[PDB]
Amino acid sequence: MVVLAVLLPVVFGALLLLGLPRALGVLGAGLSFLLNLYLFLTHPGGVAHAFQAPLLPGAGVYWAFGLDGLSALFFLTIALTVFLGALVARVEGRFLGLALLMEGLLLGLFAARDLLVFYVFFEAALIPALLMLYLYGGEGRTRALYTFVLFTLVGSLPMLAAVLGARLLSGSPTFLLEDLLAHPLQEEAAFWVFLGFALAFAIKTPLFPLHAWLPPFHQENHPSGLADALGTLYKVGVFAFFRFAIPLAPEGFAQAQGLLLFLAALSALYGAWVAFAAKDFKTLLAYAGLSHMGVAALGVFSGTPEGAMGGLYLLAASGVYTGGLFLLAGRLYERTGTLEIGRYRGLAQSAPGLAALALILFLAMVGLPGLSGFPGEFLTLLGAYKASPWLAALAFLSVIASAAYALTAFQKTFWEEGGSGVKDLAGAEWGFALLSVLALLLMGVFPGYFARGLHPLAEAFAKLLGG
Amino acid sequence: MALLGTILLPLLGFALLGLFGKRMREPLPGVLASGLVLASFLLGAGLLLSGGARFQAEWLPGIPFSLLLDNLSGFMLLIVTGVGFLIHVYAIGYMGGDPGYSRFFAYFNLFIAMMLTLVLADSYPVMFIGWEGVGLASFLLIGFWYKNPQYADSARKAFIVNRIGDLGFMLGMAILWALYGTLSISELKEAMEGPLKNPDLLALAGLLLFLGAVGKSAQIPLMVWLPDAMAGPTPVSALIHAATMVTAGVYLIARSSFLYSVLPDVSYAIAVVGLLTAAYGALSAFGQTDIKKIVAYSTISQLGYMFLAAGVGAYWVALFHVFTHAFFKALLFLASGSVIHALGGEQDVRKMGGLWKHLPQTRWHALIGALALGGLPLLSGFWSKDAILAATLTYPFGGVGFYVGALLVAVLTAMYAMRWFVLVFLGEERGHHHPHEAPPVMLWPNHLLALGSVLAGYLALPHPLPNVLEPFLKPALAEVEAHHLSLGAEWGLIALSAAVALLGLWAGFVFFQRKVFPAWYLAFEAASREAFYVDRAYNALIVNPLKALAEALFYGDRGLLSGYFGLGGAARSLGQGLARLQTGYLRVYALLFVLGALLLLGVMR
Repeated sequence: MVVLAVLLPVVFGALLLLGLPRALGVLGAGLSFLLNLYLFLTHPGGVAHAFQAPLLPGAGVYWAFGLDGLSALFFLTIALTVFLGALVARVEGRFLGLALLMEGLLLGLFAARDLLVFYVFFEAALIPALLMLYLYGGEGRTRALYTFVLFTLVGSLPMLAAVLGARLLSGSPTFLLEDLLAHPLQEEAAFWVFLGFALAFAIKTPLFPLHAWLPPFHQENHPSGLADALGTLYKVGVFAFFRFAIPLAPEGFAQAQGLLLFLAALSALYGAWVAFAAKDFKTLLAYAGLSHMGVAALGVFSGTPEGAMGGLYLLAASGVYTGGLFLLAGRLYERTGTLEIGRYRGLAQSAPGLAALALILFLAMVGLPGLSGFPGEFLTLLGAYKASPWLAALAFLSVIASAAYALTAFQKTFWEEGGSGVKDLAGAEWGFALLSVLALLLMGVFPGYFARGLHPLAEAFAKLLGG
Repeated sequence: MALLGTILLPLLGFALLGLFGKRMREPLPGVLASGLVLASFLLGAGLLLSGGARFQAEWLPGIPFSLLLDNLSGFMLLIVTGVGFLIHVYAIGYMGGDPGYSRFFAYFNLFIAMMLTLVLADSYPVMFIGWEGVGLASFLLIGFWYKNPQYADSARKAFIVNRIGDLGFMLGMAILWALYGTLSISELKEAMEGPLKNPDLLALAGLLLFLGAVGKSAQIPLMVWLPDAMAGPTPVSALIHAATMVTAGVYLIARSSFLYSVLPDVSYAIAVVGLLTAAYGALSAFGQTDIKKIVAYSTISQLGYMFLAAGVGAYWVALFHVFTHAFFKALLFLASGSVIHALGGEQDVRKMGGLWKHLPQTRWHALIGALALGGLPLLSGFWSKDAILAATLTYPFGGVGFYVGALLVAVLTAMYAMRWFVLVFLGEERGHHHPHEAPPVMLWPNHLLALGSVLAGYLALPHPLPNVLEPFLKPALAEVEAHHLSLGAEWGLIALSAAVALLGLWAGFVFFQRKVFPAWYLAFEAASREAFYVDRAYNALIVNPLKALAEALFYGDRGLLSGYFGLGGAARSLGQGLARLQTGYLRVYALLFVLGALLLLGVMR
């Protein structure tokens, strides 16, 4: 059941960390992928594989798991992304085990059906990221680590008082999301609880003032960027907002909605814009991820089941293709020796299919119709225009700068006059490219099939913002 | 279900030529491309003869995948597929010994499939899908020869402008989703008839749709991206400027004719923008010393003509001009491409001249083209331009100044077309061309193109003669009509237009054989060569300041991170002050202890 798929990446990452060899972690990530896909298929509903086990009888904490329509596809998304990061990595430092561990942790996080277990996994995911950051690369590693970690922790620790208030002040017997939603909070207490939720959920989104950790995190990881991909999969802020924060304390979100929509708009614009000014792949992708998270947050904050489903879908798919771009940058580093955008321009003629792969990925990033980004982007546009048309329009001065920075980077890396010549492709990179393009094309052409579980959750939690 | 194959064929072909592609001999990719284009043209014409087609499949909730093939959709489909097959054959000819044959014809198949997705759509989101696909294929083909930086930034600018227009499109679509909730053009028109609501919001949505159409068809201000498409190979420039990627602007209005027909201010604005685009494209045309640019500016001028027609409400007339233009401009471009394949890519005007006798069938092609553009009294270009001139007065919104404006623009189109032909084929000799000037499979489809350019013509003729195109176009869409008409005086106007076109042809002939170019004309020709200094002001206050603002925001983010560091250091400083609180003297420790204890005892109350 669910717990088996949740735990499989954890045990495989352990067997890569202590045990040998590196190669087994690739097929371990593949098995996680297959089981998560099997759970994604034949999925009856949220309860699909319900799991309830005693953890803290006296305190009221139980292991609560199950695949929603949200949990199912997020399982599949993370399994796939980490499987790519396992096969193509070329890090092979024996911290691919750390990567698989973080995968299993993210799976449990999404499978969390109770607030305290959700919180526990949210805080636990910090350790692998910090390690694969610290000991496997980076010179400003220690300071980037302190920045990212201290930001996450200062945001998170008050959210423990927020969840304690959400359970106690509502008279909820346990931390189960079912019970917590069955006991809603009143005005000027749900206010403080939603504020305590929104601090952590915005700093982990990230939004405009709180994104200052994202470039330092992305730069100083292992140059292959497996740690960077897994950190981009760690941007669950939108999922937490939609699932827990707003449904648990909508009264505060009612006042904060204008501010949140505005922040999301400015984040999207600022990220897509500064990404142009970015001179390196890590910073560029950091600001790109900031812009995408801004759009997703806008979609969720608009209410508007359209915008909400758009935000969630955009979140999953942006995690996917951003991790792919990270692994691609890491492989080009392993073969060349630099992450600079200006140098080594001749790539297009020397690289037969890396040009086409990076182009596919950047097009999926800039939100081109037919690829994964556009469905979520358009639903978010609709919902944001519904909620605040002005903020929707401001947020969507983003496609321009997106296409700008993406085409600029692609051209100056590949198209121009031939240099020395570059290695063509690795055998693992071949499967990486094929599967990445396959997933991107499927999620772009059939956003109907996927997110079918997302539509009921979106419309229900958007109508929750009504009377 | 069968309708999907029309798109799928030059997608499977694109996939073959992209993936394997180079596993084939040199002609085979182009042959496959042209054969798929032909056996898609045929299988779509069979469906059109079967009365029409419809397709609906599951997609985004509330936004299904809806394809409608009607009279209006089939007209565009046949135009695109036929000209695409002709330019495919011409590209099989023109591309030789050049690496990336596979890439070129895969991109061609992709372009064809994307344009089909655009035109065959019952939903504005599917229209937008086709829009961005055509923009991407245009970027790719313009940047086909990547080893040159010049022919990459061109495509970059093209796609950036295109995505600006596409963002306007998206905003209009979000408006016509917040308003109605259908976003399927059919049910949206049926929901837009009757008591319209929020007229400000409706006019705004129509204005955003027009904003997208402007970027796509290279109207003002977003015109600037079209000329640099000369960077792309000549058959690419032909397909972009004649049959695709610009016609979509007029098609959006003709499909939204129900929306624009109830937007008088918006339709008047469309007419004004079309007039200005024609005037600019004509004025800045002849000064250009490159054949590619001097033809691209004529493209801009003629697209302005079409947009004026569709703006005054003359949707079928705009489509008539689209038809004639797609013929004769493809003729022009393929003629120019054969010319520069004869001169080894010289691609200049002042380096040309006296190609009349040496070039068989190319003087004929270029002359047929120049005359169709100038409006030869019995030619498709003449019929279309003058049907526009008549629809100006006949259709609503007055057309008073627009008539004389379009007449002067026709004069200028005659003049610069004659400048093109004169400076290219007549009145000196320069350069070298030994072996091979005329190839078989370039001029053979160009022969048919000249044929079609000549004989497009009489499908739409003033009402004594049969207007076949109008009853074909009116019923499927552009339903709402309010047009007056006259006789006797309308034919006097036709005579005035024909005589003025002849006078403009001979005026360009003499002026551009002259080479005298008096004082003011030299300045004018230089200004037209420099496109009237538009990019200079675009990069002065817009592009470079946006770059500087991006850098400024980056530095601002850096400083924000530094302030976060400052906060951490303030915390540390406080911590070391509290550690300095412990000096190490026992008397100090005991005093602080007694102090804290008294503080607690006071707090207890």
